[PDB]
Amino acid sequence: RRRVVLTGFGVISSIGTGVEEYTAGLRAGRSGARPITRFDTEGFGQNTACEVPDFEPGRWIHHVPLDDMGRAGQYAVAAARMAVDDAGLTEDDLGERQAVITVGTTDGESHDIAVLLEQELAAGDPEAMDPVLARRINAGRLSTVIARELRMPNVEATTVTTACAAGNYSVGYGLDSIRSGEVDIALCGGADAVCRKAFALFKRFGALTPDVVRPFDKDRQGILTGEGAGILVLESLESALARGARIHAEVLGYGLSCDAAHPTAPNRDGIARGIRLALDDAGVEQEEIDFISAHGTGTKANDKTESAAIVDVYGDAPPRTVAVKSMLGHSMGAASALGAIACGLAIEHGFIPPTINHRETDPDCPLDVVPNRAVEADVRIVQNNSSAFAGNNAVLILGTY
Amino acid sequence: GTPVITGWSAVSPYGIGRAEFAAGVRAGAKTAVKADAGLGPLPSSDVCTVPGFDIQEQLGPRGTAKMDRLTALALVASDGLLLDADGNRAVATDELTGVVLGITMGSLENVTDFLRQSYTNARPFYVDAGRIPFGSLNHAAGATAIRHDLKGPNTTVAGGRVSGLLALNYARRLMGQGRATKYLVGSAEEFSAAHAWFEHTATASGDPAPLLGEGCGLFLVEQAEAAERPPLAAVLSVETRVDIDDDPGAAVTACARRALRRAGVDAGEVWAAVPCAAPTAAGRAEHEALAALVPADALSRVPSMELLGDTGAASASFQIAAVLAAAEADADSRGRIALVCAVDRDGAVAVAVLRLIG
Repeated sequence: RRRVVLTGFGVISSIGTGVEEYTAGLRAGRSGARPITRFDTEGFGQNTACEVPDFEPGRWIHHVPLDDMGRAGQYAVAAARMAVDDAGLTEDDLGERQAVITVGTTDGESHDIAVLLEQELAAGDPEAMDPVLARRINAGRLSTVIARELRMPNVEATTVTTACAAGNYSVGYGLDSIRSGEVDIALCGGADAVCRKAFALFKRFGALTPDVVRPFDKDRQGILTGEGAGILVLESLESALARGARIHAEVLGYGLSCDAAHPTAPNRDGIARGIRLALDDAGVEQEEIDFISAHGTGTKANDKTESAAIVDVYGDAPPRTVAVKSMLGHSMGAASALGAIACGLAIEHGFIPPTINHRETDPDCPLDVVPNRAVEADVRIVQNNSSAFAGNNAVLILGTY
Repeated sequence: GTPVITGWSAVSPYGIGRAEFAAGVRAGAKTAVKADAGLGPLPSSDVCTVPGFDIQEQLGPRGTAKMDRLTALALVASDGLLLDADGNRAVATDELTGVVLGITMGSLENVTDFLRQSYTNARPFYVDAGRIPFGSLNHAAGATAIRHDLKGPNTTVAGGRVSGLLALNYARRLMGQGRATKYLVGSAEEFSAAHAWFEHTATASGDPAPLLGEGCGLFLVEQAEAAERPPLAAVLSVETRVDIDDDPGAAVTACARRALRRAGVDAGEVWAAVPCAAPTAAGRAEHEALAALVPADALSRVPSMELLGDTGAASASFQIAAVLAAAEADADSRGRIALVCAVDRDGAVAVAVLRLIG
């Protein structure tokens, strides 16, 4: 069966833009938490999220007019340009090449949907709504604008809408697409943008922390909303070696499971099945996993249930289990993509990113979460977990090349 | 290992079920009705809604009071696909049965009702909390899995008019990698006031307020060698492009020529060709591209869908369903080629090539 490698990473995150800044943020245990600037927070009783602080779209986007995209599309396109540059691929290298472009999202341009609704409400008239926003709100656009920016017409542009697991589904679809032999390159990841919809949703669910995100902490109080984009360049090994690509890591396998249970609660059995399916697809045993990048949102329900699924599969000897969302907050569809890139960098650079804001591990999560500071480690094989509303689970296994 | 479609179902402006859909297509039935005053002001009073569709009447009293129409449309279609007319189990499923649904942007009714409550209630998270689960873009696909106990792969893809064909290709690839032995594949779009106003806003300056439809088409997909039922059609190819030069005619032509080449067939073999017939310049360009590429008799083989109105993400699924309904009605369809294509406003173009069997 065909080997698939990661040749390029593109990162727009609350802790760093670009591979070098993101690597430094992960190693340093940087927090992405800062005041919300995207929308009016009056009445929420809190105003912290993990926004991208200094986004300069002009620095990455050349061809697609900016008003053709909301912030989520701009993040996806900027990260895809950074990824192809990190892969040493030019627009000319990409042009002809049959490709899959797959972007995961939870909310897409839900900020623009809110702005359209403000226009209707202020006017009392739906005719006041801006056609420029209306034209860019559909999730399918997040994948097509990358093909437009990169001048790639021979593209399957699929936006995967599996909410908080979407990045891992996208990377997996790229793996399956290249393994099929039908393409030798896929641009895969996830993108979302901070918005009133996500902030209000998590607040009303009682899932927002009043202060900081403490995954697996005994006194954890929930999440901060985040945003950004991670785009990964997947290539057949044959194609990467033929053009002398630098390989960050190998994609070994993934697993998809559905809880078929509840529309918002996590499920121990569904998460455990996703993990086992991923290990089977990757052809690896539990004992070979150096650490797990947990979905690890810092809610009471998520971390208890995910720990129990991990303890279940790994038989009371789990590996180090860390929560990148401690640093990033919850970047929704992007979370698992930024997690996958963190895992690839951990493999390449021999370090485990920390679970920050950690005071005391929940006794019911008997895990080494690598609290507060990164450690150096011989990192060869890494599991990246994701779970979502509607019972959707996706687990990704990356290895050393 | 060619994927075969072994079953289908539809909830459409023709009514509930594949038999209603088949009859309406064959009849060229009109589906446009005056909108319920309950929907409130609309850009057009004419709509192509699913007739006699009440969520609680169809699905019962449990978890249905706050359910989005999109989810309800997918669940009723899933019953049509997996159950017979009396609720008996017609299709055996297991943990290797995948689900993939194509959408535009989920329930715009749910997200706009939520945000409207955010803007207008005493505090900006004082919303209907019971509607929150139904808002997720993947809710319809997840609800289908809860309903039929489908623990296997569960995926939702966007892409609007091409979403049914992106779903089909996604299923084809994951089946080829052994992630599933069977798949429920299709696409769905609800009618909503929010969707109708967003479409009116997005359409080219002074275009007429479009006639909008709704519904869900679903297919049962199996590997040819392992099929537990007679194949209705083999999926020979699904090819995609992005129209980066805003030339949808050229993008359709290039996509269809590649899909036919990958299928190993000449354009002259095409027996039925069904384009998405978007009520746009891109839709007319798609029609003219096909009218030059395939035999003229292929374009008139399948009655026009135009009286369903614009069915958004349901489009390509309804197009495949029309092809299967035509094939079933014509013994001469056996071993012939069908082509389905669609163009989405966001730039994606997709073409599927089927060998009809039956």
